[PDB]
Amino acid sequence: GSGFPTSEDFTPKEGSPYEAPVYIPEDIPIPADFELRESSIPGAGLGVWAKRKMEAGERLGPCVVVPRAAAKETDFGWEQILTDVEVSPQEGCITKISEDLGSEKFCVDANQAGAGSWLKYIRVACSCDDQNLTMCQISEQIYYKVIKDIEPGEELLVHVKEGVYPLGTVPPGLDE
Repeated sequence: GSGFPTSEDFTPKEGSPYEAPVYIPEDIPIPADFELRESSIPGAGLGVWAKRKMEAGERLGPCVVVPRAAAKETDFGWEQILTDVEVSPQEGCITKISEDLGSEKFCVDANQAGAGSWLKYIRVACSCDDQNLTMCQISEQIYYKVIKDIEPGEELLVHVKEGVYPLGTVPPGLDE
């Protein structure tokens, strides 16, 4: 039986009988400014707690760096952001290199660690007095934009939704 050391007869433990404990072997890379942990807070659920503070104008990332023609499902809070031919002229927008935030002149902890799935954990604020959550959609990629300063110990960042995605914060009749 998978999940427990059975030790009954000469039954080969085939097929990789593995089960995920409290600490998952995935271990998704996250920015050091935020901690990912299972902590069910009544009214929200699980989220990534900022162990550090932020001041108004901050944005959580990276989530996804997926361009226009990167095969989007259908809608994530608009209708279809792939409404522009991504020709991408090779006379300007190329970026074959990547600026690394290392020990040169980069006292910024960004574009280093962060698969992106870490940002889908943050949910709607437990209380309407704690509303400080807004979704940002730029360059056809997803970011969580914070409203005002964050104090270490509260994660309120979500795409406001009252159905699935669209009518939550965007007009369901965009561009008429």
